[PDB]
Amino acid sequence: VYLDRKLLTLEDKELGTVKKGYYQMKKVVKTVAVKILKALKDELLAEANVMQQLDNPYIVRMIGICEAESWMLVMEMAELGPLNKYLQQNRHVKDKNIIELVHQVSMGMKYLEESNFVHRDLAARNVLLVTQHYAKISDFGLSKALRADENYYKAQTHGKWPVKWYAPECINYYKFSSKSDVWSFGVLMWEAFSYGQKPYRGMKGSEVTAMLEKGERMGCPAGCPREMYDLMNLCWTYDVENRPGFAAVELRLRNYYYDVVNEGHH
Ligand SMILES: C[C@H](N)CNc1cnc(C(N)=O)c(-c2cc3ccccc3[nH]2)n1
Repeated sequence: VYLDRKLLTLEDKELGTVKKGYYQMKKVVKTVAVKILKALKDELLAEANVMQQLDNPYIVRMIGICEAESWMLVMEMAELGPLNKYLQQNRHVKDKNIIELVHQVSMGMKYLEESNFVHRDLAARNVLLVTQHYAKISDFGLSKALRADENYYKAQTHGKWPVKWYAPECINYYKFSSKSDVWSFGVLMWEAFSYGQKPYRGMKGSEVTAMLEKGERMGCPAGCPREMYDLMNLCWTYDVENRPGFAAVELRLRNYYYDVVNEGHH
């Protein structure tokens, strides 16, 4: 897990801090994305501690950590960057391609759920593209390994939270589970089918909580298939017990994606 600073070459430019670099492996040279930490040390180490336990094709892999000028978390590079920014710049991306990418995110989330980790920041800015047809989930800084005896994480205080992606129980009871990640996944789907537009446009967090308590939900994005909007609405089931888990979500997306692939061949 501990990398050698001499084997890392960083580029001056800023991706997001997040910088591009190259790391000398056993033989090949690997292009990497590096989170630079310019309490804060413990936070980066806890993110690294989560990433080291994960191994899935739809999750960003951690190469390791390095303590040099600053603490650094070295990851595989997802060359095309965040999904929301990619879709904002590529409005030609087809609905079939969007379904493909959100289905890949659901496969990564089905694995995270099976692994009993809660992501707690699942949003389109935290889905990175390796290619136009390959998405990976990133940004595990708020993530938690669930206790062996519970299916949720209880936050102690309401911090600097991405409220627009949070389920009502996160806001009302501070409870985070794989089902609250499903609610966030519904918002991510809405962002993806909206080509990276921000959700709940022009609304404050308190207005969003009020809207959702009234049983109101964001409308269908232009050109979004009805089956995908119905799945977003299912993710936005108010009551946690009746909301689907990722196995049910991934299955729905998988079958729909096969239907669209079939329609494409016809
Ligand atoms: C906004 C993001 N949620 C910030 N965090 C991360 C994490 N990991 C990466 C990576 N592992 O490629 C990137 C990343 C950002 C980026 C931007 C342009 C091109 C490639 C890029 N890679 N950004």
